[PDB]
Amino acid sequence: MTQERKVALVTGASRGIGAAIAQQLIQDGYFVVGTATSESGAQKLTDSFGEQGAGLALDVRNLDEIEAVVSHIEQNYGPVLVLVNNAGITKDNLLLRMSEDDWDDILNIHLKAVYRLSKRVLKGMTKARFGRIINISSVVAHFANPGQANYSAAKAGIEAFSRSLAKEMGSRQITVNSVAPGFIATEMTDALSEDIRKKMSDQVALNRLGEPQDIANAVSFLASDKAGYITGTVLHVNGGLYMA
Amino acid sequence: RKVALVTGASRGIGAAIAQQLIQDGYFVVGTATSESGAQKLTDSFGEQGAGLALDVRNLDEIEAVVSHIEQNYGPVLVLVNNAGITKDNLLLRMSEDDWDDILNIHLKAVYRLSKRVLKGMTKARFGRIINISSVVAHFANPGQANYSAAKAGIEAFSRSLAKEMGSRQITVNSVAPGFIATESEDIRKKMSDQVALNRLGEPQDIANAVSFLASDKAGYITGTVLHVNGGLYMA
Amino acid sequence: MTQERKVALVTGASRGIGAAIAQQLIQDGYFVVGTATSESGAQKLTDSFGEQGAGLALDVRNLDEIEAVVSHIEQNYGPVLVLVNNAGITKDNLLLRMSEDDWDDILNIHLKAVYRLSKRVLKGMTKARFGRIINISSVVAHFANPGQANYSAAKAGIEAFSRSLAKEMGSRQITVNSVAPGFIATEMTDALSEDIRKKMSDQVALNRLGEPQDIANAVSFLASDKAGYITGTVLHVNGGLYMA
Amino acid sequence: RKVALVTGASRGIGAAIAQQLIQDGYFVVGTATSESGAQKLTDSFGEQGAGLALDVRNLDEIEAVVSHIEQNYGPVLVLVNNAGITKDNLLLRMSEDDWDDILNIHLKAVYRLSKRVLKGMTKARFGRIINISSVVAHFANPGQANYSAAKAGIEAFSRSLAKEMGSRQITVNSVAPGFIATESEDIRKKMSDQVALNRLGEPQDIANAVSFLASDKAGYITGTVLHVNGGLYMA
Ligand SMILES: NC(=O)C1=CN([C@@H]2O[C@H](COP(=O)(O)OP(=O)(O)OC[C@H]3O[C@@H](n4cnc5c(N)ncnc54)[C@H](OP(=O)(O)O)[C@@H]3O)[C@@H](O)[C@H]2O)C=CC1
Ligand SMILES: NC(=O)C1=CN([C@@H]2O[C@H](COP(=O)(O)OP(=O)(O)OC[C@H]3O[C@@H](n4cnc5c(N)ncnc54)[C@H](OP(=O)(O)O)[C@@H]3O)[C@@H](O)[C@H]2O)C=CC1
Ligand SMILES: NC(=O)C1=CN([C@@H]2O[C@H](COP(=O)(O)OP(=O)(O)OC[C@H]3O[C@@H](n4cnc5c(N)ncnc54)[C@H](OP(=O)(O)O)[C@@H]3O)[C@@H](O)[C@H]2O)C=CC1
Ligand SMILES: NC(=O)C1=CN([C@@H]2O[C@H](COP(=O)(O)OP(=O)(O)OC[C@H]3O[C@@H](n4cnc5c(N)ncnc54)[C@H](OP(=O)(O)O)[C@@H]3O)[C@@H](O)[C@H]2O)C=CC1
Repeated sequence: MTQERKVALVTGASRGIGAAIAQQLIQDGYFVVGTATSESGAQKLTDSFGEQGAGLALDVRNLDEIEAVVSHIEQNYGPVLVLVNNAGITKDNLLLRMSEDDWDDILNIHLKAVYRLSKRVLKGMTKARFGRIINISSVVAHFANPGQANYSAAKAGIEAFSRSLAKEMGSRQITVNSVAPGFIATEMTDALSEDIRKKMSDQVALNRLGEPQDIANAVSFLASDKAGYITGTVLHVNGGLYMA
Repeated sequence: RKVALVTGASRGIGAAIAQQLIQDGYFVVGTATSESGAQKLTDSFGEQGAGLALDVRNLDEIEAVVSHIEQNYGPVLVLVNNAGITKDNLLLRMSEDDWDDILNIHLKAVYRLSKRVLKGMTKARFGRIINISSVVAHFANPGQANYSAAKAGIEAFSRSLAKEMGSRQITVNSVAPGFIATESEDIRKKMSDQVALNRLGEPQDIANAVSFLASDKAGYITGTVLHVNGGLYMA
Repeated sequence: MTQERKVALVTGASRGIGAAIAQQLIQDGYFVVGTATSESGAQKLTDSFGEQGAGLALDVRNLDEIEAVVSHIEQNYGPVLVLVNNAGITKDNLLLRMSEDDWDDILNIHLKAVYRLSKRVLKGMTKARFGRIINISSVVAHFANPGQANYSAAKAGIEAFSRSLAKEMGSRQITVNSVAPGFIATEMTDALSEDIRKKMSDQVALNRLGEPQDIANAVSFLASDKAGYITGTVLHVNGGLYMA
Repeated sequence: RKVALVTGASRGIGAAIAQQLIQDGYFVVGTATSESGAQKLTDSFGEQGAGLALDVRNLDEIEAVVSHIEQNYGPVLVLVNNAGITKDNLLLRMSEDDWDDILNIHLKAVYRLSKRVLKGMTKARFGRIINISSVVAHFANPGQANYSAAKAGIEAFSRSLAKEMGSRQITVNSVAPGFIATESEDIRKKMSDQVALNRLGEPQDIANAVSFLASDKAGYITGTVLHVNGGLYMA
């Protein structure tokens, strides 16, 4: 077999925003490698992507796994020319109850992972004189939320990292951007009550929660030639929940 | 087709926006300051658009133009405020006329045209207002206090209006171009040296950003500034 | 008589924030000219300031009055070396009901006035190689409020103007800054209900409305030598209502 | 007197902050990475402060130092997180150690020390946490991705904590210095050319900003970044 499409890597593609991003990038014409934290989840991704992608197990907290996954992609499918850092979790707590592990795990899964994966894909993107690094941030990197000091610090750090890397890599036509979702309908919000979803949508100028596909549409735009002169920015997709 | 109105569509950014929105499937009314320019617009757009003369400083012309569009083509459901000029000067040499003309052509025009299209957009429960701003509304440039004030005002206006109209599914956004190629060689290099991507942009880059915002792919984006400056300024 | 103190001009000093600013600048050692829209209001200012200031009538919508007032100050008290643009009103309306006059009056009173007064005091500040221009903005130049498109546009324009002028005048050691108040207790908020003031304070991290003196303290800081390396900024004084 | 804790008070910005807070009426505990540096701090502060050795990378030392202050001087009611270093490199040459050390010394230290002082500030219904950031958290600089990420993270941390602690009248703010004179002549001119005020700043400018934020004159300011950069970067 042959693999002639440009390769996109989407971390945490099992569901919701990550799944929508991965499927959209497939529709756009990429060969998409998506990751999950378990081999079973990776196999589910393989099944969903069919012959235009692949699922791989990855814990983004571990440098050896990051390096092994990117090496596998390079050896089997091609250079990673679109990297979407989407994998994440939250470990919320007011600071007085935020443990060392609460802090470290979130910083490692979000910010350190962005540093490690971006560094690891630079050589191939430089070689191609083409690259897209698209980091999933959050509205709370801008509009502070009590109980999420770790998550907010990590996402804001990601945005500043992205500015630095955009400056370092711009001459090679590699763009580095962040997408900041607002209130997006996921399993989590599905689990909330109707009244609380209404409280949330009342804060949104467009008067509704967003959908994973809205984030996918933003990522797809940034990954395309239609955004070749956009780098070092935050693309806010929050329905007017936060305006800058 | 849905009707888009693009002011100052004669050349450069405006012309690229108008042509892209035609490609996207809109019927595009583009405007120029003269009947001759309007006719050239009509000729380029063919059966997918129309050219009209409009000085955006004049409220009567704004109302006549929008009424004409409503009577002949349909409600204005995409409004792109692109028309503009500069009258640069250090503040000590910036006259009342230099200030007022820039504020009127940019900010007042945005107020007047947005107000005039609200009714049709409200009826349709669909709308795109896309205002052309500038990097200098963020990264200040000596000699452009009037232009900078007007564009920043446009961005704040857009946030307020986005809040007012969001429930009706009308989005209001700004696109802020950086250094875009218009026409000065060693100086060009100075400009490109400030850009992370190490080159000047093209009108089509701005057209692509506007096309994105005007489409269903941006239906959950409102009240934002989309910077298209190659890393010249990073927010 | 003699007038040896540096001269500060505070527009709209009759009450609230402007009155607190004017009195604080007097306490700091300035000779303070404050303005009101009527001769009676100007006389009240003269009475409050005593022999360390003066009250003058000024409608900031009129260039001839601006030029006459600054000329009077220069001829009677000294060059305006601290300018605080505080005068203002609101004319709120959703855009569909916002008239041409609603728009124009607000833009003229806020933004055009800042342009005119700043331009008029530049020569004296340049001559002194010292200057402070301090523009009163608003949190709504950042956090959008429906019904205030004119006021928001004007204050945001003022902030951008201030950046431009800061760049133009920095070599002469003239600083140009804005102070953005949040919810400050004034006659207007006094006229609101207790329940609505509680609704407001609930949005504020510090859980209370501010006081005019908080704004005065910010202006006093920026006008002093303790802020000689601060220019082109917005100093937010809103108790955490809006964080940037 | 109320007790202020200033990390990295040996020289420059930290030393200026510590001396200014002494002048303001605080009892200042300043820290250094060695017992000798701590002794020099003790000597300079005299009867208005004390010097202690502290590596902010080590949680045990943080807890021992704050406990010692509580047992000997009083609750820490002003915390200034100033200690830091740089380990610059383009990302392709930035090692895991270069990244981790900077993140730990800046951001992790801010998390740990802020957490450790919350109880005393909550009891007093008074507190000032003032974190030293940098212009490069806003205006990116090649080679400083780690430093930039850490300082931006500190600013977002500060906003979150300001929301958590505001009801108790504890403010949490950042001060972002620009180009501040430390120690390279024609290059100095390049730096000053980027500054609207056309000169490098001094440590005392940063001390003045911190002194303002730590005082009653800033009791309604929380969750902000106070830029002190002479117009190098305008927000
Ligand atoms: N959800 C929302 O409403 C919002 C989300 N965001 C951000 O967008 C992204 C999407 O969030 P969400 O849609 O909630 O994604 P989900 O929480 O729905 O699923 C998260 C994904 O991350 C993966 N993941 C979790 N921990 C690790 C790890 N240690 N190593 C590798 N992969 C891991 C999971 O793998 P597995 O499937 O095996 O668990 C899963 O694929 C996140 O970065 C989040 O911060 C921002 C704003 C709003
Ligand atoms: N060009 C650039 O590099 C950058 C431009 N921008 C902004 O992008 C937009 C496009 O810039 P640019 O392409 O230079 O366009 P201009 O600002 O030069 O605008 C020219 C167009 O506007 C029309 N126009 C001028 N005055 C009026 C008026 N009073 N009423 C109606 N139409 C008027 C002209 O009509 P006619 O053809 O008849 O003269 C022409 O179609 C502007 O808002 C500009 O400020 C932002 C940053 C960079
Ligand atoms: N009040 C608040 O809570 C907030 C206020 N601000 C801003 O801070 C400033 C203070 O607002 P506020 O405290 O309400 O001041 P007030 O509304 O209490 O009084 C306003 C002052 O402005 C003067 N004024 C009004 N129109 C004119 C005019 N055309 N020419 C000259 N002077 C005029 C009045 O003069 P006279 O006394 O003769 O009427 C009065 O002195 C304003 O710029 C406002 O936008 C921002 C955020 C919150
Ligand atoms: N200096 C400048 O131009 C600018 C600096 N900044 C920031 O302002 C702050 C001050 O900068 P600068 O004056 O250069 O200070 P540094 O970043 O050089 O910090 C030096 C001080 O921190 C101490 N320190 C270093 N490592 C540790 C550690 N692991 N644990 C505890 N203390 C430590 C040093 O102790 P010892 O004396 O024992 O070595 C010394 O007191 C920093 O956060 C800096 O990043 C921001 C922008 C501009």
